[PDB]
Amino acid sequence: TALVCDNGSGLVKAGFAGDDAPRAVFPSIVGRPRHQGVMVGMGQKDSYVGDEAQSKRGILTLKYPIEHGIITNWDDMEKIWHHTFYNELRVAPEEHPTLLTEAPLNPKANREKMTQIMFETFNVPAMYVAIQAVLSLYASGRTTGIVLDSGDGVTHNVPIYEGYALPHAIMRLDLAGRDLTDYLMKILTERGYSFVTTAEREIVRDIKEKLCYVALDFENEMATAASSSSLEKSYELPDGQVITIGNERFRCPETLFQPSFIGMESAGIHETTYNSIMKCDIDIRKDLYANNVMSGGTTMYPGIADRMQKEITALAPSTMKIKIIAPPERKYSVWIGGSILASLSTFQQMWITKQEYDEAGPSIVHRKC
Amino acid sequence: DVFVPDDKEEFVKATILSREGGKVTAETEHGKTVTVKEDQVLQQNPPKFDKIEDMAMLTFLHEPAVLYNLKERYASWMIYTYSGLFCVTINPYKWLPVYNAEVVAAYRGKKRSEAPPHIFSISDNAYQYMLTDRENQSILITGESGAGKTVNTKRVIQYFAVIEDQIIQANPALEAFGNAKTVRNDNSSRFGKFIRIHFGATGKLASADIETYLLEKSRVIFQLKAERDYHIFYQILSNKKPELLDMLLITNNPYDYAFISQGETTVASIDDAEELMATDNAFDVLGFTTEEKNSMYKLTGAIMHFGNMKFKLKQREEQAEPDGTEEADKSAYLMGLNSADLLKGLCHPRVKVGNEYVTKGQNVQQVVYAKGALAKAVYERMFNWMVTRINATLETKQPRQYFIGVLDIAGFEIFDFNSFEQLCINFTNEKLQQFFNHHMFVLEQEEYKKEGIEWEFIDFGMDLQACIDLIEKPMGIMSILEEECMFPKATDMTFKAKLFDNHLGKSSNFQKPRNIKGKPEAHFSLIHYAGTVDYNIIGWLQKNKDPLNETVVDLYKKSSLKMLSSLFANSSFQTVSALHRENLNKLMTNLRSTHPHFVRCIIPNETKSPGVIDNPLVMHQLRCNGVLEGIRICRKGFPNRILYGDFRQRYRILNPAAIPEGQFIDSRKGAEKLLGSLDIDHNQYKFGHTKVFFKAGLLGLLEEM
Ligand SMILES: Nc1ncnc2c1ncn2[C@@H]1O[C@H](COP(=O)(O)OP(=O)(O)O)[C@@H](O)[C@H]1O
Ligand SMILES: [Mg+2]
Repeated sequence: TALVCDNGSGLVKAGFAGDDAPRAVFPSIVGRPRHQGVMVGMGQKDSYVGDEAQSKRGILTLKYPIEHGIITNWDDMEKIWHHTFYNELRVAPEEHPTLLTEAPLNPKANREKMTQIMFETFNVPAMYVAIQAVLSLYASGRTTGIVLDSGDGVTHNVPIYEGYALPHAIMRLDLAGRDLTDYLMKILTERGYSFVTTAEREIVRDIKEKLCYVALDFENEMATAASSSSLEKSYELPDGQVITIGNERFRCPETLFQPSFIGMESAGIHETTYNSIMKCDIDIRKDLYANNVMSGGTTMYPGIADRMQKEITALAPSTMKIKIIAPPERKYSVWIGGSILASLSTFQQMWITKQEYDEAGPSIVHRKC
Repeated sequence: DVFVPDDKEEFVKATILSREGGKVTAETEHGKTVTVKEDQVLQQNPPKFDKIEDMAMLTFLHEPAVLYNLKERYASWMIYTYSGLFCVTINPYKWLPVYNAEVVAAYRGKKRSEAPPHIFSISDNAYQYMLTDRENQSILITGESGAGKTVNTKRVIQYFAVIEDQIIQANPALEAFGNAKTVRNDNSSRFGKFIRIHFGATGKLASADIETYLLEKSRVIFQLKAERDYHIFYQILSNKKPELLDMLLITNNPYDYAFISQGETTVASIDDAEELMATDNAFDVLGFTTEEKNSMYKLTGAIMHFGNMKFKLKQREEQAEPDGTEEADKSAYLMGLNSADLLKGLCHPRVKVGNEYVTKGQNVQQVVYAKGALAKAVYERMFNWMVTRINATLETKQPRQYFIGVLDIAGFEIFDFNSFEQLCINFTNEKLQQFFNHHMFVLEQEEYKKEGIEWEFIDFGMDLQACIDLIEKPMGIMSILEEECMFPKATDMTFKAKLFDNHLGKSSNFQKPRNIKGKPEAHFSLIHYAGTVDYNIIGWLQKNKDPLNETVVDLYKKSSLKMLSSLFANSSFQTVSALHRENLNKLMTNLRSTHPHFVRCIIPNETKSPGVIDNPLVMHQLRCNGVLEGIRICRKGFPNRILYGDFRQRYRILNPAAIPEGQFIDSRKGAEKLLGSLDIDHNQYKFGHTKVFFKAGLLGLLEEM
């Protein structure tokens, strides 16, 4: 029973090998107080982590140490590691092999130093970082297809056929989950509300969590909700106010399907995944279209499966069956697959024991994965 | 002839064929032939040092020495044994000529090392000190009735009176309000009762007055679920003598009430069902009018009877209204005072100003705390007033001024799931050891001064001060609870967070345990000499919060004679910690103004088989009692009390010869060539007044050959 702990920027999720459900999951916020201490004897904590920190955002500043699949400001991410191991999952790492997760190709130096930091101080027995998509694949029991996890920090595609991780068509994209929230900030300024600070900026992803459904034929649905007041929806902040969101409701997620709104000049996800399809052989396209699997988070938006099916079948020749696999086990499929992989006995020989690292130097992760 | 760290006891006699590499081959006394680790293998003291009545003359002074010597001496059915200043007894239970009339007037001199080990001797030497220095003396009884002691000073006091029976008569009654069954070693009187017997300048007994010290005031409420409350509560419980219950309006069911229901109330080993007759009879024949006699029952019942009180949270507001008028009214009648004004004084206490307007304010939580505080205080003060009455029926009018006092204190406590109570009791128990260490250091200081060469490390008390500061010294530990109850929103976890912030690493005695196998998880640990302690601080903030509400106190005057009498005689919100610290300082002051001596008790086993040792227990008590700590003091230091002539006599194996018993290199001819025989370190011994102390241990090997 080793361990499995996701790295992804949004929600550091911790659990045990084999178990079908992460034992503890919490947002990866790291907080610091932004005001002087006034009631002597508080015994203030000098930093806060996770849902404890999220509890009292009122006097807190929020640093996400994980942006775009790059681990920045390593001090706080180490703090998150430390809080995870001891408080959430509650075992010393000294007696548990550990496995982490990592986006396709983020930088070179990232793993090459992260293995060191988590392998020298925490003094873990053994570790092996596994690229996200191949892990997502096992999680669903399909050993052939294209993965689109789009974990909040980064979105990417891989072609995987008959269990081969065909590298060169890996098509990464930085259309992250958080940036939908950030754009929603700018679109919500227009209806007259304002969300300047950081705490409210955290709230808005929550308000995004429920009220963002992507709709087919964006033009017609847009003019539809413009003409009729049918879908005018309401919601309340933990303030007392109630906020009325109009067509922003379905103008949020469509930044995914076209980035012209956010500005980035890189085609929407459907065109990228079709691209990565068309950058393989003329025989692998027979099956690839059939096993398309969503994964990660940021795809729990209702409808996105169907809209995706429409766009692809329009793009691909209308002689293939594009039936896409979108189980509702999403947002965790990363972790399920990770646990299953840690459960494979043949997998035991793979990862790196302390001896190899000590006698070989840090590069062992890249050299042996 | 060596010692082996065997699994069960780790301090038993061994037999080495040899030892090699790290793994000793040896045939053990505990079992069969085995192999064992070297480092903890210890060495047997020579026959001339071996089997000495004092545990201060055994070269390898280590713990195995005092262990096996006790095991053998009690195996030979000896009971009296000397261990440094401490005296050790086991008091077997099948009759032996132990209280023989020959010794009773016998040991009239022989200060401490001139007669066979015997404590009547040292008590009589205290009598002699009284004759000479005319100054008070103090008996230091370790261990409680749970340690099988009760039958020792009951005889020792008569012994001292020989050179009267009213003293015991208090015991049967005062036990009922003071004996409390615990998790381990049940049926222990947890209250301290210093007992002094007064002598005038003459020496004929004039009187003996008794004052209790540091009663466990928090036992009344929030007892541990596993344990049980004071014996008196279940005495009153049993239907036997139901007429007193008829006076007391109790329903005769333990689990009805809040305070009792925490207890187990079903202890098949010992219940006061028979004892209620004896306690009532003593409580009568000790000179009690029937009015005070049944009034005592009235107050004891009412202390239970509050447990039925129930309060509700007021609408759109904060203070508490009273619920359950009928039980409040039964209580009110029971103490006579009106119910309406009592509940009102609960819901709106008075706090003075430069002129005392009827100020007001409370909250439900505060009320539930405060009423319990009031109950605890009234019970404790009731108990002390009964002590006053016991003085009253024993009053004297002779000129009594010089007393030799026996004090009984709770023993050192280390067992499972120890909350605040254990911390308090352990601190109290160890302060007396601080007193002992300083005292023996003073005497040995002047003695070695007469032989003055150089002292190792003054003030043996530092060894304990290192943890005394941690427990008490401002912003230590005990102070943190005082501060934490005051601070708003008392939460249990924040307490430990503050402790870890403030005294981890900063204090070299405050650390954390790990995976205590089956006993529930303690939070923080301390390294005492006697044993590393482990506590979980759940409920501490509740335990020590106790606001002594005034308005009810002033309301109490217009009722039965007892309660006004009790509470008429006698502020930063006193909480058990502060009261406790102050009272302990009072006690140590009273011992500061006296002189000590030490009497201990040893339990053989739970099976109660007299005459035979059982190692699992005795090792724990000996380690806990601190006799091993005194042996530690002697071992690391000079204190090995040796005649210089004794050393010159015993050392002839290195002065090539065989014949002992004098007639070789004597006192005046040594420390010249002797250590040069086998090249022993210099200046570990000299003759100043021909009395020499030692760094002993080097003197075991040299006489085996
Ligand atoms: N109700 C919801 N509907 C849609 N998306 C959501 C909802 N709740 C959270 N999310 C998104 O899921 C993201 C988490 O995905 P990510 O962190 O990339 O994967 P992982 O948590 O496995 O690392 C969050 O950033 C958030 O934007
Ligand atoms: Mg995440």
